[PDB]
Amino acid sequence: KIQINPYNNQPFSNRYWAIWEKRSQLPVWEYKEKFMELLRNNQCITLVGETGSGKTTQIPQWAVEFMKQQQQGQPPGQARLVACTQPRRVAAMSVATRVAEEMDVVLGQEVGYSIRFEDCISERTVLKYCTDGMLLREAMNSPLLDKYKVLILDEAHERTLATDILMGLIKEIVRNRADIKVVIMSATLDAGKFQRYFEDCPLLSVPGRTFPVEIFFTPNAEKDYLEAAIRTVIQIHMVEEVEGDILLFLTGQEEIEEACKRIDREIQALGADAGALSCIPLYSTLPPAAQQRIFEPAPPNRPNGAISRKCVISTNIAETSLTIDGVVFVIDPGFSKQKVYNPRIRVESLLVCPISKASAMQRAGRAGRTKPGKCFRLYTETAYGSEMQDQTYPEILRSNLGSVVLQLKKLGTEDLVHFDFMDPPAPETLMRALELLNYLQAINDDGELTELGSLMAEFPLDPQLAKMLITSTELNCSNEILSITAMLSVPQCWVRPNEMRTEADEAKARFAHIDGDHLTLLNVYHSFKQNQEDPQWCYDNFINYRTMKTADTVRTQLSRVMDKYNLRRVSTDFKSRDYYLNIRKALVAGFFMQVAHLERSGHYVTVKDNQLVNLHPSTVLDHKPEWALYNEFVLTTKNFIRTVTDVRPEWLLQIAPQYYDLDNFPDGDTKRKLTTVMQTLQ
Amino acid sequence: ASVDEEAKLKRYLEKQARKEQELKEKRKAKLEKLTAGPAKHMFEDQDYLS
Amino acid sequence: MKDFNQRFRDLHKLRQRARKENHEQVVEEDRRSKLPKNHEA
Amino acid sequence: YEEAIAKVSTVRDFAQVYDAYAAFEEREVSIMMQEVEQSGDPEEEVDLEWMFQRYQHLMERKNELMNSVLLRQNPHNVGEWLNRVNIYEGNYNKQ
Repeated sequence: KIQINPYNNQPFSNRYWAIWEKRSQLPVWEYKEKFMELLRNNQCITLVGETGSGKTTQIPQWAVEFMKQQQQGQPPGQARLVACTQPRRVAAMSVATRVAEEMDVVLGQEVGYSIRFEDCISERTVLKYCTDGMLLREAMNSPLLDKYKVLILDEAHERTLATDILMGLIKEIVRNRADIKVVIMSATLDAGKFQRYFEDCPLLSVPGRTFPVEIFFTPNAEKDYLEAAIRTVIQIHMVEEVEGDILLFLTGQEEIEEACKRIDREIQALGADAGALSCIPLYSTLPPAAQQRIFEPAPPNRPNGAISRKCVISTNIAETSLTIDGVVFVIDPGFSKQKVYNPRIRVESLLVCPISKASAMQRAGRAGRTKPGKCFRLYTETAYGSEMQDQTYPEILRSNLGSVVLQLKKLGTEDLVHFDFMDPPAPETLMRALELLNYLQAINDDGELTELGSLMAEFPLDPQLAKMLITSTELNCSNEILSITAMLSVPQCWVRPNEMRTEADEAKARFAHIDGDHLTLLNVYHSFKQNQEDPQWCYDNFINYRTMKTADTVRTQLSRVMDKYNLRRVSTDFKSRDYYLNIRKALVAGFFMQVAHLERSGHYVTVKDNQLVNLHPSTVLDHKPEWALYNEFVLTTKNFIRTVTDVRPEWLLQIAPQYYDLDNFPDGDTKRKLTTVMQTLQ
Repeated sequence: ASVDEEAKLKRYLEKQARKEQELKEKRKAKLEKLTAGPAKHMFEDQDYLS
Repeated sequence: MKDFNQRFRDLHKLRQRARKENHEQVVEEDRRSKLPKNHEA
Repeated sequence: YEEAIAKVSTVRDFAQVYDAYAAFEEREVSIMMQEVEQSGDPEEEVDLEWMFQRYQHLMERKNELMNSVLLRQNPHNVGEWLNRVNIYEGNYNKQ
C-alpha cells in the first residue's frame, strides 16, 4: 500500500519495506509507542539497553517524528534539530549511513552527520549525528544550544571528557531553555546513577542481545598470565570442534607481538594434524594494511577435518566500536593499560591494571554476535567479585584538566568548584589546571579569561600547544611551528614492527634532527610533503600513513583557524641564522613548565618537582642535553620523559619570565644553574 | 630426617626435571644477548654540546 | 636568477646532512674512547 | 680551515672545525649571491658560480676528510682503510 515518505513526498522505495520488516524485529521496536509518551511527559530520560538492542538506530528516528508532530498544526516554525552524539568518529559515520538508508532520504540532506573535518548537513537536515566534541564545540558559541530541540547523548558508559562536561551543562540547560528534551542513553546496565543525577528522571530499560554467551573461569589463579594466555590459545585450537576465531585481549604491543611469535612456535610443533592457526596482531597504531588483515577469512581448513582458525590478539580496540566478525572464543586475561594522571608530580602513567565489572562484560559480549559462544577468563570467580571494581573510572577522574578548564571558562562557567560533574575531578588536579592556565596568561589572577586566553580556546589543541602556536606568530616561525603542532596532536607516526625493528629504527635515524624530537617531527612532516604524499614512501620509511594524512588535515584546519583571528602565517628565511633558532624558542614559550635539567648524578630532575626521569629510549637524541624540554611524563617500567628536546637556558629566562623567576624556586641544583645564567645575560 | 630427605630428594628431582628447556633457553638468552652487540651510547659531554 | 636560489637550498640541506653525520661520528668516537683495546680480545 | 683539517687529530675536534667551515662557506656564498641578485654584473655572476663550485667541492671532501681523520687516530684500523678505498671508488688509480 502506497505510503508517502513525509520528508521528500516520495512513495517509500521498494528497498524500505524489506528493511522495515527486519527493523520491526529489533527489540526496541515494541517500546516505540511507550517511548513517545515518556518524551511527551518528561524533559529528561535515562535509557539503558544492551548491545544489539537497536537504541542508536531506532531511538533518534523516533525522536524525529516527535519533532514533526509538534510542528503539525503549529505554523512551520524556526528550524530545530535532533542531535545524537557518538563517542568515536567511526561510529558517528556508521550510524548515519545506516540511518540515512532507513529513512529513505539522501545522506546529508534530511539525515546527516557532523564529525571533525567533514560536515554532511544541508538546510533540510533534521537529525544530526556528531561526535561528542562537536556538540561541545557548538555550545561554546551558543551556550543554550539554540538550534536543538531533542538531544541524545549516546553511549554514556564511555564517560569521555566531552561527555562528562556536556552532561553537566546540559542539566544546566535543562533549567533555562525549558523546552528542550534530553534522552541520555547508556548501553551498559549501569546502576541508575544517571537516574539520580538528572532529578530522578524516568529510567527505561530495554533488553536485546543477539545470542547467549558462556562464561568460564580458572579455578586456581595462574601466576604468569601470558604463559597462560598462550597456553590457553593452543588448548582451544586443539579441543574445540566448533568453527570460530579466538580473540585474545592483552595489554599492548610489547605482548601482542610476543604472543604472536610464541603461539606460532607451538603450532609449528603440532604439525600436520592440527589445523592452521593464523595469528593476527591488532593494536591502534598498526598501519592500515596491517589492520586490514582482520577482515581476512580463515583457511579452507586441512583435509583431515582439523579446523583452521584465525587468532586475533588485540588490546581493548576490539572491545569497543571495532566489530570483529566470526569470533566464537574470547580469552580475557582481565587487564588493560589505564592512563592515570597523578596531579601531584605530573606523572602520567601507563600501568597494567585490572578491568572492571563492566569491561569484563564487554569483552565477553564479543562472543554471541554470530552464534553462541564461550568466554574464558584467566582469573578465578572469587577474584572477579572482590578485586575488580564495579565500573572503570570516568576519563575526568584520570586526566589533566588543562584542555577542559579552558573550555569551561570559555563556556562562561566561572563557578568551577561547584560545577555539576557527575563524578567530580580531584581537588588536586584542578589546582594544577588553574596553575597551568595562570602561568600561560590564559587567566588573570582573579581568574577571568584574558584576551590571550580566549584565543587559546579557539584552537583544537591542548593549552600548552595553543600558547606555543600563538606565540610562534610573533617569533616569525609559525609555518614551521604549525606543523610541529599538527604532528603532536595526532597519535604518533612512528611504526616499529618488532620483526623489522632494526630496519625501522634506521629509517627513524635518517629523519632525525640533531636538536631533538620536535625538529625531528618537522623533518618528518616536510619529507612527507616533498614526496607528493605518496602512500608507498610512508610505508618503507615506517611512518603511519594514517597519522600523516590526519596530521596534514589538522594543519589545514589550524591555518583556517589562524586566519579568522588574523594570526599571520610567516616563516624565517631558510637562509637565515635564525630559522632553527626561532623554532626552538617557540617551543620553549609553551612547554616552559615541562623542562628538565641534567643533575651531576647523571639523571635528569624535572624543574621544581624534583621527579627523577630518564630519556625515553625512542628519542632520536644521541646525547643528554643539559636542559631538556619534554612533552609527556610517562610511567611504564621507569619514569621516562618522551619527545625530548635540547633547549638553551637563556631562552628559559627570557621567554617564560613568570615561572623561572628565581626568587620562588626550591633551593637546589635547578636554582643553582638558573641563577648563573641570569647574571650572565645581565 | 626421613621427612627432610624426602623433600630434598623431591626438590633435587624437580630441579633436574626438565633441565633442558631452561638450559636451552638460557643458552639462547645468552647467545642473542652477545650477538645483539652494540647498544647505543648516548654520551653526556654537555660542554662539548655547548 | 632563481637557479642559484634553487641550488643554494639543496646545498644547505646537504650541509645540514653532514652536520648530523659528523655528530653521528662524534658519539661513535666517544664510545670507542671509553672502550680501549681490552674489548677486542 | 684547510690546515686545521689536515692537522686535527680527533673526530671530536674535526666536527667543530668542518662544521664551522661549511657554515663559513655558506655565508660567503649567501652575501655574494644577494649582491649578484642586485648588481647583475656578469663577471660577479661568473665568480659567484665559480664560488658555488668551491662550496660544492667542500661537501665531496667531507667523506674523504672524515675518513682521513680516522686514519690519523689509529691507522692500523684496516676497516677504515677499506672505507678509504670506497671513497676513491671513482678513481681506480687512487685505490
